[PDB]
Amino acid sequence: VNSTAKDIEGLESYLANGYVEANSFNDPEDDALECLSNLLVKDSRGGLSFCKKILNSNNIDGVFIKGSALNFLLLSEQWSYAFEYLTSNADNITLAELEKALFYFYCAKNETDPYPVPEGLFKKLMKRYEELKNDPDAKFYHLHETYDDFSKAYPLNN
Amino acid sequence: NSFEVSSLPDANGKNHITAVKGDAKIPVDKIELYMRGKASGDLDSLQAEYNSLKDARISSQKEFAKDPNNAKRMEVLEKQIHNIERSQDMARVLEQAGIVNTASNNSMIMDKLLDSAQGATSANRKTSVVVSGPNGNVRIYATWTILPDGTKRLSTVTGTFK
Repeated sequence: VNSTAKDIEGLESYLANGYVEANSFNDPEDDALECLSNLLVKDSRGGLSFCKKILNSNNIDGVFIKGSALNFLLLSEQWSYAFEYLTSNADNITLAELEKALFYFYCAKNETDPYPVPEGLFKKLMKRYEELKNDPDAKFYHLHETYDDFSKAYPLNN
Repeated sequence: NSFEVSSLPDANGKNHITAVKGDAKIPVDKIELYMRGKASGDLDSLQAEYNSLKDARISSQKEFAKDPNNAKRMEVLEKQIHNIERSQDMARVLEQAGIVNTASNNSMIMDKLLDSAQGATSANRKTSVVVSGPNGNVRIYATWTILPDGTKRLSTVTGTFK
């Protein structure tokens, strides 16, 4: 069972080499998710730092884990960074990031005081969905179902 | 033109049967995990635990968000279910094409995977091959880990490109 230092080591290895351990026969993205989420509950600051590094990396083959990193930020004290990242990157966020974003706001509808939504973000997200909805990989993120939940939560906005 | 089957140890010293060809490697267990719908875990109980978390978050997201152990569990469960659904989908794809689950078919698939990996550098860790069956052809997609010695170890096989 890893210390926070070892989880951090594994995450820096994943970012630099594409694996958490050279001789782990697991999918390294699965190893990276274990490391990232184990870090997050032990060391919030460090956990959210590596969420940010994962979103900004240009050298990561994993797609699911970019969703994870986005999702942990959305549900943290640093939600605003995630709102800003989405606004700035909507044009090219992945399937996984789009689904987390759409799901987050679907849920947010039930909050008594939801966070202020940046101007134009919902329109951007919808546009990006139209760009990605025919991707044959979309169904593994239940993108279409999550889009319907989102649009049904914001119908005047449709 | 052949591949070799030997046993190689992982980071904890545990040996894994592995198919080797040139500078590429496939732990043979990957066939069950990713291609034949025997990914790890029990789908029904996993989905039941994920659903109760998802429903808690949908109804009270702020309160759910306060304890990151919630996000941690839900996301880990989500990836396990996601890996199972991709693997069952791959099994469905091979079955539809008549590529039944036999030693020869699985050897065929691995040999072609190993061939596709021979070039791979850190500049591109993804390959794909066409496998042939009694009910037509299908493209399958693999991602690879580049090891410090430059050889490749299969990470995943999926029915769709990601």
